[PDB]
Amino acid sequence: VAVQLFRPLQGLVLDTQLYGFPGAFDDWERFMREKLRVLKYEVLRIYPISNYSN
Amino acid sequence: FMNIQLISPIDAPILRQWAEIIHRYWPNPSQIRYGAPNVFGSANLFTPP
Repeated sequence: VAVQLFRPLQGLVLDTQLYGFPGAFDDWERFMREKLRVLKYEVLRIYPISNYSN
Repeated sequence: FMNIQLISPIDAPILRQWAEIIHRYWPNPSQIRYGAPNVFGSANLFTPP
């Protein structure tokens, strides 16, 4: 019925409507996975892992 | 505009469709031949005569 958020995902401060999440847990998990993949590639574009590894 | 994956297909369906239309159907440039360099020469600068 609910989920606890660790870090990251500790910066959700706006209304739930703006995020527009799916209702069911499995759908929400999927939705979050595809949305986080794009952000990962976006940050890796700026910071290559071979230079900023540590 | 460059990474169309950043536009949500659910929250922004119409705007995503309009972006991929531009990428796939904008006109493609081409070229043509003109002139007679034997007599008139060529005045082209940044392109082949």
